[PDB]
Amino acid sequence: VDCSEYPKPACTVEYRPLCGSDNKTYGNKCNFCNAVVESNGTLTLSHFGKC
Amino acid sequence: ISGGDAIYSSTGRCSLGFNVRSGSTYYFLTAGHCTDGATTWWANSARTTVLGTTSGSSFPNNDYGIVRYTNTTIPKDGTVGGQDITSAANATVGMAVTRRGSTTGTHSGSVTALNATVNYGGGDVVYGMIRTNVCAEPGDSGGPLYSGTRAIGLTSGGSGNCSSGGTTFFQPVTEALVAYGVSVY
Repeated sequence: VDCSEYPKPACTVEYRPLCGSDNKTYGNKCNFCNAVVESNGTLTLSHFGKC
Repeated sequence: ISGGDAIYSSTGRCSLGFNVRSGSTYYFLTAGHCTDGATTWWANSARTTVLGTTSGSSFPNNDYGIVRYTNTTIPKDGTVGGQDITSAANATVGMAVTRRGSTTGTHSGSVTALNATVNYGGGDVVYGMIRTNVCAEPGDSGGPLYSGTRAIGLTSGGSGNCSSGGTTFFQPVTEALVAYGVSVY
């Protein structure tokens, strides 16, 4: 997953989970990448699927 | 199974929009971004209960898709959860609406604007969307937006969340019904 094309003003809301380094399950890549940007690049991907 | 219930494809999970029909052939509507690249749909995460197969998909530009039921025994309720749906209508600014999705359940709000353009990026732009102050989260895609017994739209996307509040855009259901020549029941 690459978040260079972010942030985005909106995300579709399908469920394909990713697990962030904050131990939070992100609903999809768009949600995850917007969070990475919001954290100013501190949040990273732990693994694919639920945490 | 009814509007708002979970539906699984080979890729992920979305929500059933509305159960519709054409003559004696039953289908269900959902988001186009969910039907895009999906063939078979199941009712459970174990993928043991088949629902049907994708018959149409329109995304981006629009955001709707239709799935033909192949499961002959599963109940196909013309409702959203327990809420009966009897007709479809056009959204209007200030209209009180309700959304049901497989992740967040039922949430209400109002229509704040019409004919909105939403850019999901990478060339995925959708037009003519209904803007609302209703929240939605991953898994809610394709779920119904209704107003009483009236079908209004299908959940497409937005920002924010149900805890802090958000903005969600919906595809007008009337356009989907017309494109496929189906009706709610």
